[PDB]
Amino acid sequence: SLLPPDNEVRRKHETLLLDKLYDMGILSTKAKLSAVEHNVTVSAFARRRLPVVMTRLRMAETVQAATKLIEQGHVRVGVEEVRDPAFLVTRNMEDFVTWTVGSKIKQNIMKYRDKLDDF
Amino acid sequence: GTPWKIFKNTAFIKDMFNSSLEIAKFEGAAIRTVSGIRGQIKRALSKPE
Amino acid sequence: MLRKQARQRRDYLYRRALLLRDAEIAEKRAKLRAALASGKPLDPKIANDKELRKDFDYDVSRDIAKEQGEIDIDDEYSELSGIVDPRVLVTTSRDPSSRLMAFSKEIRLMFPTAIRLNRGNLILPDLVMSAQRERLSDIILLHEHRGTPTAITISHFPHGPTLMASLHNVVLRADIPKSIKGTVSESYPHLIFEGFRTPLGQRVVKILKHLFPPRDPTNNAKSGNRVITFVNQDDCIEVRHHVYVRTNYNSVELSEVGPRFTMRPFSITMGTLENKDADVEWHLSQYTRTGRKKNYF
Amino acid sequence: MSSLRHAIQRRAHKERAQPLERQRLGILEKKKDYRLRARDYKKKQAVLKSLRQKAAERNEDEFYFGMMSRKGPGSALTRGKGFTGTVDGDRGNKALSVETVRLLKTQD
Amino acid sequence: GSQLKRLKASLREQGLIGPQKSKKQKRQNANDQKAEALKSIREQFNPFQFKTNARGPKFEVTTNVIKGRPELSRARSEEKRRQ
Amino acid sequence: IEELIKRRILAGEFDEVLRRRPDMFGNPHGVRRGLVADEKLRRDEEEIKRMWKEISAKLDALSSWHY
RNA sequence: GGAGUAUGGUCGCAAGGCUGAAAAAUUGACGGAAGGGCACCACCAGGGGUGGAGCCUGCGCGCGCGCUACACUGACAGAGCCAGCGAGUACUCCCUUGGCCGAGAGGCCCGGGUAAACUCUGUCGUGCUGAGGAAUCCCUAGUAAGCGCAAGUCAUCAGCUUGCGUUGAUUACGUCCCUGCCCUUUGUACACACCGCCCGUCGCUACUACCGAU
Repeated sequence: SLLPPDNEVRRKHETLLLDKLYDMGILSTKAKLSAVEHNVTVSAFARRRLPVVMTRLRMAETVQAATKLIEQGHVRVGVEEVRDPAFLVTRNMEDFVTWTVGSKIKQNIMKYRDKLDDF
Repeated sequence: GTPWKIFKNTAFIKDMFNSSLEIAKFEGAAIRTVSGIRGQIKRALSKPE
Repeated sequence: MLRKQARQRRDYLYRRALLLRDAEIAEKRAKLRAALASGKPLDPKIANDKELRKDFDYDVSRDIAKEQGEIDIDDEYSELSGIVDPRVLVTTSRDPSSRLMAFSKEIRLMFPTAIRLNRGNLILPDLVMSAQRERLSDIILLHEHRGTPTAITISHFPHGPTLMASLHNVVLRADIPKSIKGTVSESYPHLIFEGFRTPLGQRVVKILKHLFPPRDPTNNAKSGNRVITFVNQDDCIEVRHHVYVRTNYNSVELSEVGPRFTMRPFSITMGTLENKDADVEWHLSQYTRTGRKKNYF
Repeated sequence: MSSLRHAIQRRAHKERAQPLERQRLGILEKKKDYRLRARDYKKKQAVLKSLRQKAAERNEDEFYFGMMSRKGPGSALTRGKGFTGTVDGDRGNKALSVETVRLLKTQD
Repeated sequence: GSQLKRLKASLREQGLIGPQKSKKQKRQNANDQKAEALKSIREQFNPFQFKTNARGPKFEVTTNVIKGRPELSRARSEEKRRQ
Repeated sequence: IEELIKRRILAGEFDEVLRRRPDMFGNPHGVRRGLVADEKLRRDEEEIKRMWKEISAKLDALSSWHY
């Protein structure tokens, strides 16, 4: 912001910082530097960690119990399993982080919703 | 008139006219039920004249 | 995929509501910035909201750059506007009839990057699925009444806005024998638009003119053989498709080759074809008091 | 104003009534009746709407804990003919094990 | 063929789009019609001034095609409905 | 309407989409890819370049490289 | 009082007719030959409409577009066995003979005008009891076509629109030969590799000199 408003490099990095953080999900818009200033926050980081965002996608009831699940290891990302409960889920990966292969959890879900394929 | 059948929006109406001719004169007619629903007459219905 | 498109589309909605709040703000911010250059005094609330002044000092550059036209607004079109070629499919209704199928062939020809598709036995939810698994620009329907088309239904995919319009005054391609008509050129036609003077007019022109390929920009005003027109009066946009040869720097001759439409758009939804539970943006309001007096577009 | 009006000005209109050769079809709906209909219909359609909201944006993969402890909807094939997608809340009875049934039957 | 090609070749036949000639070609031409040619060409290659069937005749009969004009027809009629 | 078209095609303008290049944003001059005070401002500018490079390293590297 | 914002009215200009309807070009105008890419508006294998008769919306008596009929893929009797979409306190085809109880306005009662399909079992057998020319137009995978069921969504649409499900083939799936349409012969990236100055008629420009008036 200290840079004078009319500059090319200012314009380029306003856009760059904004769209990059937005693709890291920590924001909510992509057009306001004041929002970067008094909005970008370690709390927003934590709410883009892994267990918090699996509560948001509704994997599990409370983010404590979500931590317990992903520590036992039912929670996959992409194609890998994940143990590190700080695997910062960027916005392109919130759509993917799902349940693992041989999970008693996934079979429980299929039990309740009555399709429980044993194959 | 008085409605003959009633679908969701489009309603047929029967006992208002004596001919398709009279209707197609009153094409696009600004019609209005008592309850205050507005509406429009659009085509004469063919099988009961 | 499917969780992804649900993700992005709702994020578009929520960011719109965000833009509502912040543009209500920037209205005030606008008056501050103008005053600095002008030295004309200002509203005292604007003079003394402190977070506003500091936030000005951060967020100047957006306002001046928008004044410059340096950026195009956040849009379901601005992501991929003139970069990549929009491919478009045209489909008929469920059980088509033959004259309708010929007319659909005609408007496939008018577009240059299209395919037609026999609809056949296909749930329209799964036709939307075919869309979001072949990354189309645009689905397009047709509905006939009795041999004569009545309505088209433009959707912009992956998730964009949909126009839905009646048609009238249609002529086919196929009322003229092939001894006089002929195969029409698949060249990238120009587009012209006359009389769209609402912001809603610019919405509908946006959803129209992002159908066609990008022209190459070097000599486009000089080259080119084929011109498509959209003109509008009494919110009945009339569209013709013409082909031309330039006989002089002072004279030119046109030939009329496409189907002649008038369509009047009666549903514009930021929301695709299946989602009947979506947010409409302008519907055609008969039955009201002065829905006949006023016009949009 | 209100003091610039006659009493016969202040007088009322009465609503007409259904033609007596037509009382078969119920009352003659006027604006009171209409709006009460549309009140209820707007409300119930908005509730349907918010429901389809939740069903479309439904994550295919959630997991609470009632799922281990309730009895689900299932589907047409699962329950078969007594299927309505609502889920069963036990009225409050339970399988009585033997000794209790004995004491009860003794009292009986 | 295409509308475009048939119009280009008809106009080159009509000499109104042919290449910029010389003075000598101008002298030869001045040394050695097109109005009605152009008017008929226009009426043709904007065929939607009128209706025809696409089929041609259900029965050939030999003894010695525009089918009427929607635009002039509805125009004349609207003038009468005015008057 | 034929009149309007005539006017525009003579006075050639269309409201067409064009083919804007994908690399205006990063190659604002569009070089060919083959053979070929103000000091205070320049120092601050290269400075912000350095800050940005380091943060983007940390940003990709934090995000675990999906970006 | 000041600052804005509107709103209307006033005022001045714009508001004096050698005149009587129907270019730019060192960059341009137009071809041609070769070579590529494509397309059920191209080739090729087939399929399928309409076009024959009746019905009628539409469009301009003509014209198609939809609906019906037309027989071996038959008719009658049984047996069995399958869908998906739909829930607004809301839904009706008549209109009429009589009579009931209705001082009168009505309400009665009696008369008259969750599937087709498919499989199996058995009975009889081409019997006005005739599947649509030349043309033309469309179609390459849950597609052609068949079959019903529902809804009736502010534009259109019940003389029908639109959905959902049901059964589901043949036939090419290649080639630019015909028809065409587009694009190369400039640029936009360099290694190996290869290619190796396309062609025509005019325009515009600089210069050169010629010809003939003033």
